[PDB]
Amino acid sequence: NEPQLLIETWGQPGEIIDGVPMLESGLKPGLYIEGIFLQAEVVNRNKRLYPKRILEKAVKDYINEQVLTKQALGELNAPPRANVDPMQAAIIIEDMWWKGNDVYGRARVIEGDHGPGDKLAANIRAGWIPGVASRGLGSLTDTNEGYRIVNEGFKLTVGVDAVWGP
Amino acid sequence: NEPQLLIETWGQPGEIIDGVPMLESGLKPGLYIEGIFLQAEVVNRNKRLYPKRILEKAVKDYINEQVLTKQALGELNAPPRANVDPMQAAIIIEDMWWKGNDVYGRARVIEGDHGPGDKLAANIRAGWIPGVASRGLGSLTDTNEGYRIVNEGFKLTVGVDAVWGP
Amino acid sequence: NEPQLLIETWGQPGEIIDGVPMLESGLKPGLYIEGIFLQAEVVNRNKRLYPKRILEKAVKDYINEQVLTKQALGELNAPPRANVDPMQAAIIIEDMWWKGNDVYGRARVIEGDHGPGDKLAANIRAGWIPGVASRGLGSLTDTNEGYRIVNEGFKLTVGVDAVWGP
Amino acid sequence: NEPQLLIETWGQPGEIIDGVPMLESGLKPGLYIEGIFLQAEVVNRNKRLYPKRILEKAVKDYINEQVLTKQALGELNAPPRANVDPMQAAIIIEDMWWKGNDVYGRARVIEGDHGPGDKLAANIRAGWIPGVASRGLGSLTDTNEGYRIVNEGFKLTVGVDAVWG
Amino acid sequence: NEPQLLIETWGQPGEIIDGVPMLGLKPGLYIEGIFLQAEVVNRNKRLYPKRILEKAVKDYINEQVLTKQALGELNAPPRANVDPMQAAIIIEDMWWKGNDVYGRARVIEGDHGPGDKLAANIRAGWIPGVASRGLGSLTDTNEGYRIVNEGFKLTVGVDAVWGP
Repeated sequence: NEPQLLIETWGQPGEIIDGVPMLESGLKPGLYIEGIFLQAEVVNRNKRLYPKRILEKAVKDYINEQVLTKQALGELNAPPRANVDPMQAAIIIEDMWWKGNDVYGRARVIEGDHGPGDKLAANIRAGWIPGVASRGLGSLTDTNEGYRIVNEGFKLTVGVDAVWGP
Repeated sequence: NEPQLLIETWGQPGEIIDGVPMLESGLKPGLYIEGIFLQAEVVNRNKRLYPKRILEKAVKDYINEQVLTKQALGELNAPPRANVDPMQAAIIIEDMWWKGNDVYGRARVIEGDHGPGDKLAANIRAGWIPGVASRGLGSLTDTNEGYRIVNEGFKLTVGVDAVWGP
Repeated sequence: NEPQLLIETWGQPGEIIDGVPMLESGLKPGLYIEGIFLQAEVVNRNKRLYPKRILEKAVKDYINEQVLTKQALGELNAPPRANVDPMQAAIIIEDMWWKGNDVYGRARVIEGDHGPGDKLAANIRAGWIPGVASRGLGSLTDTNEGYRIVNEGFKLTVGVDAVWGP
Repeated sequence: NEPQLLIETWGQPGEIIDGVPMLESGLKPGLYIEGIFLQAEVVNRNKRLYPKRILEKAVKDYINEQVLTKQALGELNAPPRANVDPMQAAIIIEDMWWKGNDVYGRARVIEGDHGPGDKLAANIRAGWIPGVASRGLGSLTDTNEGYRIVNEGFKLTVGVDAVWG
Repeated sequence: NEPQLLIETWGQPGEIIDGVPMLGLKPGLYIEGIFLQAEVVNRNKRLYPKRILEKAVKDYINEQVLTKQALGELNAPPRANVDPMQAAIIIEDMWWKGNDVYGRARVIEGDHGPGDKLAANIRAGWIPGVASRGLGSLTDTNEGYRIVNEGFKLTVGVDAVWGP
């Protein structure tokens, strides 16, 4: 079929790290979410499978276009749009890497904004463990086996939104 | 009948505890609401009765799926939705337990969010005693005795929202 | 006629008291609005008169049902709704008493909420003297003398909203 | 015509005064906007003229009804309504006076509200010089000279909203 | 065409400067770099001729920058003028370097609003893009881009935007 917005939930990343004083070459503490942000070659909660070669290409382009350019914002709740709204940004992805079929990453929670970043930080400090969701643009092929395969050309547009796990 | 959103009010929990420094392994104080969050085997304010077997099963699943996974958020006002919106979260349930036919629990008010958590905390520190409401999915059978009984399969989706009692 | 929402404006209470350290059973300061909150036996700005016996019963019920139970919240602006929305609460009434044909009261401004309470407090500390409005449910009888009389059964649902005085 | 909402823009007041510790009758600092709030007998940006007698009456009634009673709030942006919404208040007028054909005033910026007052104060401290607008109720007469004259009975309902000029 | 709203994105300005105490002393968070470009086909497939942009920038400096009115927002809205309740930056200066218009914008802090949102995003590491708003018309060239016609008016020099 034709290209559509593809929103996926990927579970709760296994590490939340608060208050580590990081060097800014001058120390800045931060609240970080770190762990699995996306997964290849598995049927996910939306009954979709991302082939490894396709997600490798999408992640590489997203790293080059957004992460390394310091634009890889994400929101609290995954809205039905492909772009992040910086007024609604709650996190920024600092790094992503592969470990087998899993995409790991590290995201910093935006604090001091009197908005979604502070809301996310306060939820986390009250004990919330967030889920993460990704947003992208692509198309699906049905398999007649109860799931869909993402077609070549998938584009990752937001690596992580923080979401309440279903 | 068919499955519907079931929102119930359960009154005002009997304890509000502010500022006790709790062990975080450091110390973090917190504002807590503790008391009756749900009741079985009584006709409630909505003329509904929750059989004990059905609510035991729903509470057990909610503890495993949301409380123990650190996902059991609640809001300020009970909205006509089955899901909690984390941008609107005001509390998180830390524990639930049975005492006879009553479900007790302990909920932490989310502070520092410049949102519903801080609104709830400020209302409470001004003297407000909140009521609590639960949200779930189920169906009802009529009894011809002025109340309805919740059918088997009831699912608890939000244990506590803070609400203004009528 | 049939029961309707009745909103009345009652003018500006004569006392604003900031920062008195009150005993807690240490000390908590507060910002208070104190003075006339309702009036019986006068044609008010809406050309309505509240008979003393009807307002006496409505005030007694409101004190027992809302003030003493710590539920007597009010908002900033009087909305076209019978009950207070706790997300929009700006004050809580701590006490009400009679003086002649006037209902006096003391209301605490909710502070620390980053919401309507802080907004009200900041307006006041910049010099605003708020007006107050009440909300209730009742019906009216016309008199052919240019005003209407509140009928038996009037129910007071919100004793005070802070409002901009006309 | 018939009575309508009249919103006017009057430019940028010439003085912004930050932090002067005033005797609270303790000390309270404040952020103030001071200068021309309305003008009589000039064709303004809306091609309207306010006669001096009509504006004198409206200003006196507004001083007596709102300023002296501590109700003379204004907002950030001028909304299409006659009355101020106190949830959206950004300033309060403390004093108004005449100087020739100009109405001067002093307005305090509301601070600590986590709302439009703090927004206005933050804009001002970043360097913004606000414009001001007035709101009132009245009617207009056409003159066939390219402007309209405000008719007798004009009522001033909001002395100052802070606006982008 | 007839006069329409023209919104352009111009990329990420190259310098973000936090905390320099400027003359009492007030620190500030500043965005500095390229705010507009002449004589290039931009991301919207539009080219601004230099003389037309020179006239628009001069008028904007005289009408808004020097009068302390040159506010901008976070996100570029479909409106010609800035809403001060949504202001996130103020332009303090603009200057030319070749075909590029440079500027200095101060981030509005303490507002518990878009200004604090922008500053907090930046302190978390965001490098914003910038967009300009103005009023003008376009001529098609049949070569895959449009040229801005004479009379273009610059109404908002900089909004902070998420770069595509």
